[PDB]
Amino acid sequence: YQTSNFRVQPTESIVRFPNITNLCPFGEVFNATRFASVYAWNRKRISNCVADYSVLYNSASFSTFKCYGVSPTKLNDLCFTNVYADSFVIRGDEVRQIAPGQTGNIADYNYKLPDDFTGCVIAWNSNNLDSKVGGNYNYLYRLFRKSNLKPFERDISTEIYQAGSTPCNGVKGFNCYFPLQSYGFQPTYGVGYQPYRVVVLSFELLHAPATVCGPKKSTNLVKNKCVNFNFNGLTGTGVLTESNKKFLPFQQFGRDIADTTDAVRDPQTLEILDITPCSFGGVSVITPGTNTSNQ
Amino acid sequence: VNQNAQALNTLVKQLSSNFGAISSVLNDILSRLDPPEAEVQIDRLITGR
Amino acid sequence: QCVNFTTRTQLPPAYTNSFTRGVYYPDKVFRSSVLHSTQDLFLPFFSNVTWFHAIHKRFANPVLPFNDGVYFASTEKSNIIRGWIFGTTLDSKTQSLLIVNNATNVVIKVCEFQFCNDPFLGVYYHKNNKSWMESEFRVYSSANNCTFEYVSQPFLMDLEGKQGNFKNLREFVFKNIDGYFKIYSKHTPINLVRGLPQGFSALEPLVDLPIGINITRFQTLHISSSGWTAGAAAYYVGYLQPRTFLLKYNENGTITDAVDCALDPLSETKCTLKSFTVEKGI
Repeated sequence: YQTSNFRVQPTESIVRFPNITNLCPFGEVFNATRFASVYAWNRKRISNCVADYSVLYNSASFSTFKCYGVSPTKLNDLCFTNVYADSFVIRGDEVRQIAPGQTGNIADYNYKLPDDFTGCVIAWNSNNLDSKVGGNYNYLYRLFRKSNLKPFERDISTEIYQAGSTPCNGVKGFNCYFPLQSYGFQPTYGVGYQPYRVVVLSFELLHAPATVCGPKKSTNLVKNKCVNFNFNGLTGTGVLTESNKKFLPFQQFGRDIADTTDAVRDPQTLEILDITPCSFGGVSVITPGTNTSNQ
Repeated sequence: VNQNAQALNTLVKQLSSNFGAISSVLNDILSRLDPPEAEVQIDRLITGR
Repeated sequence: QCVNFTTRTQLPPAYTNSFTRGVYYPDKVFRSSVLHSTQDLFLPFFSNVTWFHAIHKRFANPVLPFNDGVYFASTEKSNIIRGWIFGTTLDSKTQSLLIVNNATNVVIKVCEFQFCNDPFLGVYYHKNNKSWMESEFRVYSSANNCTFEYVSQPFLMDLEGKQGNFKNLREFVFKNIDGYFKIYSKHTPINLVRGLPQGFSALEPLVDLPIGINITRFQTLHISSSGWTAGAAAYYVGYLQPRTFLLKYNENGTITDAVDCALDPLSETKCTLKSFTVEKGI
């Protein structure tokens, strides 16, 4: 009689992904010397790249960061179609004005987040760089505007705002003020007026494939044992053994006559291993009658 | 021997059929959809196999 | 620049025959000593493809759809053709694609291109230290709004003059699957006086490009107005169709034979019995 089935359980799990080498300089806007104005904000186009968010978050080398809709540790296994980086310089009291669905001085009239925005906000203290003796008037901001800007809209144009109705042309009259003003940055002021560099990460998801994602962690390789293996294309369980099979340079894995995968090539290094599923079978019980003996 | 070969071969080839699901491999299905939305497609695949 | 060539005459799309052309590796899966049948966009065997050439008063560059997929075949000694023009509107209105070989590597750019009425290339002031390197790029004047960029693997080209029979065959298959642009390439030496040689070869994948832009037409770069003549070159243009081949894998994984299923009534039985040898019977 067959009373059960036995199977060898895997000892551990092995996950190996191809090399992330030849990374793109995604930290250029993070290490940049000088940004543009809050209305002049530049959008960095990142395509066909891999960005490492572990040194950007887990290292805790920056002042603060805030996430929306997704945890910072979930960004390694998740990603969308496109990723953008918006670099601009603001004040301390204007940091809270950057958030989805919130209104403010720079929120409506300069840079606005959509309600469905899934990205993150990154900030750090720039007072040791962006501040200088006598004040830095290079950066400007739009205080007044007649309407509200659409989300992710850039308007660098200059004009003269009119509060009331007056024929102000090239002069400052009654109810006519300059929409653009300069920051009052000085190193002697407290943390509220200290300049902070806020670079918001904008994520875009479309029908196009995702060419920009997080880092890929890999593990050590173990041979001649039953393990759970995932190399970049598939999941499976078996015993890994080096064999004499020869793969063409573009071939990742391979299958047998049953259309089941019998071999896979390491996406990281170059090695060819056959895939043999772990041993199993039925449990057969050899026993005499109950009235004979218990053996 | 050929009819038995065709029967064993058929039984292995049915694992590759999609059976109306997203994919015939269950790990990408469990790793993407939430469990309540996921259970309808896994029940369609178990019943098909 | 504005005016066209005095010898320009659009030729009609004449046909010729191909034998084993259009067989390629559908996926990266390695199978050995088996017969596998797959369904994808294919080039039918014993079909009719366009027969085109250009010399120093025969000039042919028609416009053809890339819709169902297009096959490229180029037989040249020095590998004159650097690349092709790809795009929907073929100008800066929408995104266009250019695969260009600079004689060092393969260059890929997707931008918005301002189209010039008479593109061309050439080398100037080679009197000292020739090297046959590309000097000026006169094909496209400006490029802007680039959404994608890529540089491929390094390849070898020697433009030194040679004698004898044609030493090279370039067989390319370009296709669009769910936005992936799949570049297939095969290079083998042959001995060919004219026409096509008798033999079987499989086309190997180069790169899989995840761009995902729509391309409804394609063109060939003009590389070498009455005193400016075209060089000696020939090319073939096929059309891919959702056909079915029965592939024969050897011990090394290379395809040694292919059977187009719906081509012949014997071949529907070859694909039905899943064998390259049909036993006697009904």
